[PDB]
Amino acid sequence: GGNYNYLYRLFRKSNLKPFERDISTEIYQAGSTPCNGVKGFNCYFPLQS
Amino acid sequence: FASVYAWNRKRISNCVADYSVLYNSASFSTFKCYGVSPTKLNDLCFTNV
Repeated sequence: GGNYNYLYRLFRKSNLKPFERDISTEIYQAGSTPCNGVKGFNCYFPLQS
Repeated sequence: FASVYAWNRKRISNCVADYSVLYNSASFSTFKCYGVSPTKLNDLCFTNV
């Protein structure tokens, strides 16, 4: 049936320090116009299955 | 615009191209970039388009 429990990150503002942990599922603004917490153009959910 | 079976082909060479304004344009319904990220277009470049 396909496992959707495994989620991995694709978009981030910057890189990760060694042995770092990030869990914040914040909306990512991919463009000039801020998303203001609203999914849309230039806005993507950072986690993918 | 020419028909699909006779798609118009254009060669771009020896000029500066500002992709930031093209990406920020909201008139485009579908915008899909595969080889490189749209944000980093202005940094690296090839010999022709």
